[PDB]
Amino acid sequence: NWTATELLPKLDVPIDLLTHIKLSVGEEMFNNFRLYYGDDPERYNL
Amino acid sequence: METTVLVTFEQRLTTGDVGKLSRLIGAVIPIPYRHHLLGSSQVGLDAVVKDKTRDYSRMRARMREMTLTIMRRVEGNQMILGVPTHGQCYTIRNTGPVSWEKGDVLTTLPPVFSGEVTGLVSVSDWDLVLPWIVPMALATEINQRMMMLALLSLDRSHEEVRAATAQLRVVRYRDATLTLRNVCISLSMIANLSSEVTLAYVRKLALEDSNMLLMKCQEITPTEELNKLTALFVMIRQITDVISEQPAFLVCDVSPDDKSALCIYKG
Amino acid sequence: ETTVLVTFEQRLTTGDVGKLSRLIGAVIPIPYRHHLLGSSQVGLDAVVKDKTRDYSRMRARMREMTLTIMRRVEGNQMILGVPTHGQCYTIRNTGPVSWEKGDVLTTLPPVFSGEVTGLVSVSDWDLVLPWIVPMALATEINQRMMMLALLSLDRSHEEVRAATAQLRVVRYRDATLTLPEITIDDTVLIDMRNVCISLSMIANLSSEVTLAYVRKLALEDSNMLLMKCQEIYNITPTEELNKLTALFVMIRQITDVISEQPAFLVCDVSPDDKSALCIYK
Amino acid sequence: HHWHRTPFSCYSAACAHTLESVLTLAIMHHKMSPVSIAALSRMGLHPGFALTVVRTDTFETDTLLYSTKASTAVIINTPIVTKEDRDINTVFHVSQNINTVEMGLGYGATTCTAHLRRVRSDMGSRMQDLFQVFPMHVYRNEDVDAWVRQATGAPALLHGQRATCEVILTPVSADLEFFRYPNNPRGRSSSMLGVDPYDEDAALATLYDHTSPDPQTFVSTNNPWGSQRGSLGDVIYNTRNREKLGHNPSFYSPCAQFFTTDDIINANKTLFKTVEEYLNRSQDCIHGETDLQYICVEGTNSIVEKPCRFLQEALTQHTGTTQALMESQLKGTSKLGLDETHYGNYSIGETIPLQQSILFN
Amino acid sequence: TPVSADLEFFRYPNNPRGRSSSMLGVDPYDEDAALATLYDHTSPDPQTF
Amino acid sequence: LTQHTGTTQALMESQLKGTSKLGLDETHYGNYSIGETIPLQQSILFN
Amino acid sequence: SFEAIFGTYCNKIEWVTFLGTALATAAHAIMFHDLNKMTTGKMLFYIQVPRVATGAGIPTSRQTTVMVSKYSEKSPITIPFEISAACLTHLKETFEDTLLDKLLNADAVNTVLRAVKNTADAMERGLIDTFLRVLLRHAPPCFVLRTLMEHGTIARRMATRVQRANIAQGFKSKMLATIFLLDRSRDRGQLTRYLDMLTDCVTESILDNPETYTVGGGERLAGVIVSTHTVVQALLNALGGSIRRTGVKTPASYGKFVLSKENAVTAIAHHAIMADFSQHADRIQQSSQKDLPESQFLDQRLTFTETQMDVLKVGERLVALEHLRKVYKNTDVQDPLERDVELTFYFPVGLHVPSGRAYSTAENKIKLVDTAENQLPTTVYFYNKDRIPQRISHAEALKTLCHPAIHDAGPCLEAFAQAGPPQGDDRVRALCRRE
Amino acid sequence: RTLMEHGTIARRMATRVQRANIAQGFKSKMLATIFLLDRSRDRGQLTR
Amino acid sequence: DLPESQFLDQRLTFTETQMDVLKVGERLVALEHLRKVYKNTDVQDPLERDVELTFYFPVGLHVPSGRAYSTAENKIKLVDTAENQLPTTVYFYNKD
Amino acid sequence: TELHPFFDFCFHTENGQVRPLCTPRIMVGNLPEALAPADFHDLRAKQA
Amino acid sequence: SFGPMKREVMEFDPEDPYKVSKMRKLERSIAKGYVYGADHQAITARFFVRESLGEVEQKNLGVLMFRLDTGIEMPSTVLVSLFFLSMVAENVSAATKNTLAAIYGREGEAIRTWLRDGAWRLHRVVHPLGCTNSITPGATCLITCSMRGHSYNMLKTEIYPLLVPKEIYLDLDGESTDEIRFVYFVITYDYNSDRQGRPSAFVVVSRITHRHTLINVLRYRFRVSRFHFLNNSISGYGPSTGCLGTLQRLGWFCSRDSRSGIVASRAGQLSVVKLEKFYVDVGPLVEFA
Repeated sequence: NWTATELLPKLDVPIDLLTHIKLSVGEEMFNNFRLYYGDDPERYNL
Repeated sequence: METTVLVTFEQRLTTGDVGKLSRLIGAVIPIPYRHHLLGSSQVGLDAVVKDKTRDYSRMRARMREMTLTIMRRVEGNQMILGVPTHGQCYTIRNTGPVSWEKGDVLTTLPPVFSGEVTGLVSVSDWDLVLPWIVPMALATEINQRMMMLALLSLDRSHEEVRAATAQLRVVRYRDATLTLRNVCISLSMIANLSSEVTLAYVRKLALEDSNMLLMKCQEITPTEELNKLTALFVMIRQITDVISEQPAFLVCDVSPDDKSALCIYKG
Repeated sequence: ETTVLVTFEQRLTTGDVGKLSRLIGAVIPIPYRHHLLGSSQVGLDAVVKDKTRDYSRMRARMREMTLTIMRRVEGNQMILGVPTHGQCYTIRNTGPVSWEKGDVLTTLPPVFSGEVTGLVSVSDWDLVLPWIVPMALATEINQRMMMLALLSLDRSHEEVRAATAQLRVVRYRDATLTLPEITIDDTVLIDMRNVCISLSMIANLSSEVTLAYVRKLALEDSNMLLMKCQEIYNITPTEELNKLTALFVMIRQITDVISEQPAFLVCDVSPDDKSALCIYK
Repeated sequence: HHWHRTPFSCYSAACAHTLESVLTLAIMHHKMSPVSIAALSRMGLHPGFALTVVRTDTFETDTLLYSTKASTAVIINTPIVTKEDRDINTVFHVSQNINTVEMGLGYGATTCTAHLRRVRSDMGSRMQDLFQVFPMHVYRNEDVDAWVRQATGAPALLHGQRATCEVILTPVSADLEFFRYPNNPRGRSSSMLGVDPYDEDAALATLYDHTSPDPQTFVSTNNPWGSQRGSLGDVIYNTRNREKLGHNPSFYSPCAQFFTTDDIINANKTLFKTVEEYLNRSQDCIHGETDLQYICVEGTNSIVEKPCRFLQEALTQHTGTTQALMESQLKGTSKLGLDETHYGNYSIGETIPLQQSILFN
Repeated sequence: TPVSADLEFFRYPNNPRGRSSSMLGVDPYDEDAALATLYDHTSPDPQTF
Repeated sequence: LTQHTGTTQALMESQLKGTSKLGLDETHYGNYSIGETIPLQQSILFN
Repeated sequence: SFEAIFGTYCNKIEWVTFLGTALATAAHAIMFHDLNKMTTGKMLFYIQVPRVATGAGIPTSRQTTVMVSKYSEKSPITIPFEISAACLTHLKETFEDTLLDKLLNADAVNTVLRAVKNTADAMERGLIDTFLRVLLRHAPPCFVLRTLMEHGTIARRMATRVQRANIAQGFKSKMLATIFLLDRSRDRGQLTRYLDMLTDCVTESILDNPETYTVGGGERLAGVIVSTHTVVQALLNALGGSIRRTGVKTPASYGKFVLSKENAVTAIAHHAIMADFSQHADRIQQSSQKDLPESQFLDQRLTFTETQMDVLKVGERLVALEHLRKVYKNTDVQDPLERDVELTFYFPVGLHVPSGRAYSTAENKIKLVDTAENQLPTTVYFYNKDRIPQRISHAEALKTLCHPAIHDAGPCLEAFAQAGPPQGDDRVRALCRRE
Repeated sequence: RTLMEHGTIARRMATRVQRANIAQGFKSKMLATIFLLDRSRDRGQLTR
Repeated sequence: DLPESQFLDQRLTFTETQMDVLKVGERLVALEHLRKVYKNTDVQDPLERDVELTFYFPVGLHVPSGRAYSTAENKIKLVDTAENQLPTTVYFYNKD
Repeated sequence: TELHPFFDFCFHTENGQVRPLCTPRIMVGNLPEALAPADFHDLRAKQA
Repeated sequence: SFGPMKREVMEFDPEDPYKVSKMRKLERSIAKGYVYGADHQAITARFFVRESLGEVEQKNLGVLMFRLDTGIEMPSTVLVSLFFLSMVAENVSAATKNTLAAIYGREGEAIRTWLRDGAWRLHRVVHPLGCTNSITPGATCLITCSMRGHSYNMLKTEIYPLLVPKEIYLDLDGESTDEIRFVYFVITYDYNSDRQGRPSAFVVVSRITHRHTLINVLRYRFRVSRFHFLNNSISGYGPSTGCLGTLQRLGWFCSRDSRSGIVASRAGQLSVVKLEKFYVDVGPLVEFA
């Protein structure tokens, strides 16, 4: 459930990257991600 | 209370997969070797079911080495197991193809993919393929069908011999029907060599007969003489290793729906 | 009874009890199985000093012994708990075989490569322990007693001794032991008959598919077992079921001739390879 | 079905006469029997092929490992107790269930190969006897079987464990190029970093489509006898084909990490999960307490493997063909780097200067 | 023997027995493995193979 | 320790012609030099 | 005569503690007594991307937004410790006035105590070992990390074939130039350069406490280099002017993960936990997205002590050192940093040089004899682990040649029959009936 | 030096591979460590 | 633990003497002229010690011609004599 | 084609089928000059 | 500190093999009143037995139960007493056979004459299930059958013996001593005409523990069957038979307690052998010939 991330609050932290944030999901620094470009109307559907 | 084996889930067991492990609370578990921590890659029989040239008996020679163990409870990231104390009762789960009945002796066998190919809660090539806790008289029966199919496996070119095999893999027991190499070399070394080497030993022994049985037994290079008898007896040892199925349980009573049965543990 | 307190009854030494203090967990047989026994009965040595003294009579004798496990060796008291069938017990190694975790162990009479002082020949009495071998060395050393008794049937007087010496150095795991200069005895002979009878019936039950299987396989395949064994139809399967099954009655019996009693089944082996958790008397 | 195949005649039609073609046709009439190669190399007569001996070399090595501040949270619990009863020596097993949740976004740690402690391998030139590797395969004739197994392969160690394997290759193959630069001994370089991060048919096009070009040379195949699917390197040194066939799994094989089709198809998962696969399934090590070289049985250390499974290249060491070349390399105190070729000879330079570095240390 | 390889034997230091009989790599206590290293030539040779 | 050795004095002059080093093993056809393990010629020339 | 049993010198065990060791600056140890009840732990992250477009006619992306869940992997431990039943027998039995009651009572007590104390030692060292193995199994090697830093920065999407080809070239070059680093003779300044490269190419994680793991002076650490004996002392002897022994504050206790009254009913209701729930629910009854000030892993009331550590300074980033053989000496288990790394070599033997294009460089050095033994490159020479020349040939290679798996063709028949003719029209013509 | 470098790391009976490496360590360490005063010597090398 | 073991509590009355020291490995190490206690005695200083060493070398060692060669051919140019072509002698310098 | 040195392999369009033939190269010269060149055979003849 | 103080608690639970069984039974006997079936090292099981099978075993208590693999799919598992298959074996006198054929046979059994004598014994239809205690006569007989251990009254009030009938016992009664005495169970066939013979059953007691030394004392007794076993090997070519004898462990008793007795049943009485302190312990099948 990515809505539980993007709708609830979070924790402002310093992050780090090897290469790149959109390459982190295409070269797969992590698997089971979620990528979206237009601001998602799905999180507004509760 | 009893012995304890913890299983560390190297793979992520989803709560729905835990929902299938929390249904198998009674079921047996093939463990490779007794140790308190084991991986999920260790636990189960999938490390035995895996080779391009792996034969039924060779898997059965491996599973005979594997310690039988019983599921106790699945707590999330862990599976708790109990190596069963000999002589105690245990609620094991009938995950074989055969309904059990009150008083029967149960034998562990490797699951056969002949018409009943089955897996489990699998993730990343590890499932928990579970041995057929089968009745003992059918366990010897299944063994004999596998060897006789393999003894007839070379003469596929006759259709009548193929029609002899066509009856042969039909295995039918109470409320259950299922379909089913050096061991057959071991059968043939005993069949041919005992035909030739006994004749110089029956005619010498048949004079003195204490039990009075050598009389109709006749009705039925010394280096190479012993070389036959050495490779006679050692092949008899090789077949008896893969015949005596080492009985595993004794079902006292069966739980209804035939999912479970209280089984006093033997051997 | 299970716990067996043992009288020593001989004049032991400090060097005696120091050895058993490190040997706690060894296998001692007792014949009578009381709570209170003396060391005349406790121990296996008191019958391996017989005058005939062949493997044929020592092996058949000690299957009426009852095995115990050495416990609580301080001073003059020997606690010997009689094991129960199916609990886990650890066993200290008495014979140099590493026991190879996961297999069935048995009881071997005595080393019989000479007469080993099992503890110390105390007052001309040592306490000798059985060998506990992993059933492969047990069956093989019992095989060769009948191999070389079948040999002496059809040999004159020397090709026995030229072929026993071929077969007596049994090179097993960690051990090269010796057949005990095979004496032809009647306990072998009553059972060598039934072996020769069991070889006869397999020839009867070999219904020309079980026969010709290697001799059809050599035409098609080239295997190591198939080539070493070169030197060494019917639509009735239901009858072949019963003939193979009756053949399986014989080979589960003719193995049982030369096999021994299944005994301590290995739970775990220490990396020291000396103390071995074992179940199943 | 003819005994005389086409290159006999298509050699004779352009042969050079007068005492050399007359005899070299009869030398082209040398048999290709296994016993013919046996007696042939036994008398030192070079048979009609050239083989490439491959070899691993185990280096016990200090590996330094940075790890960032408060990288991964080792969540733990109370170490609980259980009691197994072994009837005179009871054992309390005690356990601590721990998970490790991941570090941050990036990798918060790094391993660095720093200091060679030992070389467990001897860098020996032993041979991997396939009579012992495949113990089942013998010849159909008893007499030929006994002649071969007495011809070869019918307690002692001084430099650590002996290491070897084998590939057969055509005697044309460029020592002038291909062996100078570090490669795949399959002949065709099959590196998964070159191919797309998931495309299995493209990866099979890298390995076995020889009408597809080779990476990193574009000479599409160096050994056709050992690069193709079902080539001689493939039917023997792939473990998939070697396991179709009957072998002993105990022996280590430095060829397997090249010739295994499926184990290098499985190294085609998403460039970072590629290196996470390199860290996870690095449990194919060599057992410590063995004389020869048998694989590890139950792991206990995720060792850093070689660039194979990752870069799919094997190194080359210094390889002088004749001792003329070798003694001109090591005349005095000199390097093992000179590439020098005498007319029929070659010196293949070492890539990592181990003969310099281990001498230095 | 005059054919003996200075390449394979003489430029590096070695046992002048010809067969390397160093007792530091062998099964130490094993006198049978020790004699297998020294005088058994069907056994392989240490340090040169 | 296989010492410094020349089969021929040609090789021996090739080794120690002047202040040169020793271990050059440098085979001729039937002639061969043997390099010393320890540079004892250098260490006794020195100290 | 006499024997002189002198003083039995019972060498007392050297104690360890996980938080006292230097690996705990990379660890973050949290007690959670229902870890035996979790599935996993799967921290989700919301990353607003660094957003830019520009230009006229440049293809402008729309506003990318990333959410990313990281999982937890277990590695739980069990040691045994054995007590003899004969040892327990006198603690059960407890004789009246008898050497046994006087000494072996307390000695069976002390045998138990020694078992528990070596048990706590092994629990701490197993925690050391498992945290080190999780670091190693989740630490890619340095040349890999260097190449991913270097040639992977600009590549936005899934990486292109050409790009990842240069990535392969980068791994190759960095591995060849950058293997056996301390074994290779390098300058003090150049080793400082490479440690700058390590600590820069690594990525400093999410959790960062200003209170703990700071040097006296408010100067916070950035992780630890852990190593073995020779490499630690060589680093010390190289960089001893920069390595200053200092007591560093460390947590003397574990963090805690708590299940709320709410949160237990949550885990019952739908089998999950959201951490920091009431700190979400106050935001619910407030305006929603006001980010939480103290996370469940960041609000830690950790007690603290100090331990003397060898810190250093690379990349202007303070890094501790660790000589973990202090906890691995006399232990059964080898160091996971002492790591065997095998490498595969290849070479050709018997490989006929193409004589038409042939030549001889170094014929000034080489004077070979005009014999076909020299003209065919049949044998090949080499050095072992030491400099022992070692000859290889087909004669020694007979053990792999004469085997019948060479001169079998069954699998080769099968592969050639399966993989049929490729669709080359020369082949399609050459399809013929002659044999 | 060979023993400090390899030997007490293991505690069991010395491995067929390991004691062979011990013999090689004796060879290398002896041939590099015989006659230190007579061989070339830095003050730093002597203190090391 | 016995706080007074009998070897451990060997109380020794103390004096001083001027000795050499070295700071090596942060472990202070003294020196000793042992010559000055073996001066003019029959027993030599055992630290002075003969160290025997075995040296082998071949002579008359034939090389197979088909793989034979000659490097250092710029250094050597023999007489074409089979006395040169077989090894018969072997030359080596002495101590000096 | 060249899967194996010692064995030759090609398809043969029989009566409705391209059956493979695994026909053994019996002599060493049955390899092409592309794999066993003319100078290689001459040089091997000198070795004999 | 923390770790070792917790491990003292898991250490110092001495003097018992676990003190997990004994203590936690008491905390449920304080909870629920004094609980029966808890002070019981022996092992039992409750079985649904019909009224037509309910006899004997009901009245006189402590006796074997046997499962059937009857070749009919619907009643495929019929309970058989050791008294019951005396109407199958050749050993049993025809009066003794028809004594108990008239006890069981009252209009709910005699199928089981016709589907044990007719549907022959392959010595795999019978399974040694165990011995009884505490029959429950009601709408359905509900037999608590012991598996491993002794048969006894609840409250540990009386050891229930093993009721071996006389005809099946004395033809393989062992030797006379005063030791422990293992009860084995032996089925021997006399392969004469009718494809199995008249499958003869035996309750054999012996001091002998070991396997092949025990079948050797059967190789004394069964030559009459063994010479007939060799006969059908040549009397029928193609058809074969199976096993000659079939040995399995059944339990043991204290061997000074071996004394004769009688049951007092319908259709007359029946002379039995009463083996008092009978530890039930089922063993595996030993097929031999």
